[PDB]
Amino acid sequence: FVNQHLCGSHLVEALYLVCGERGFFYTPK
Amino acid sequence: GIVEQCCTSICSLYQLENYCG
Repeated sequence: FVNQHLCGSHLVEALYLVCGERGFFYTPK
Repeated sequence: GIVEQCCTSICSLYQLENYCG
């Protein structure tokens, strides 16, 4: 599910799913 | 940054994990 264009909430959701307990930083700039 | 890598172009697990804590 990660190998595609991921924008906006779809990108955030992927970060969430992948990073799990590690958390993540989202900086769209 | 992540948008240029995953939104404007195709994402990868490799790149997503660069942003994990």
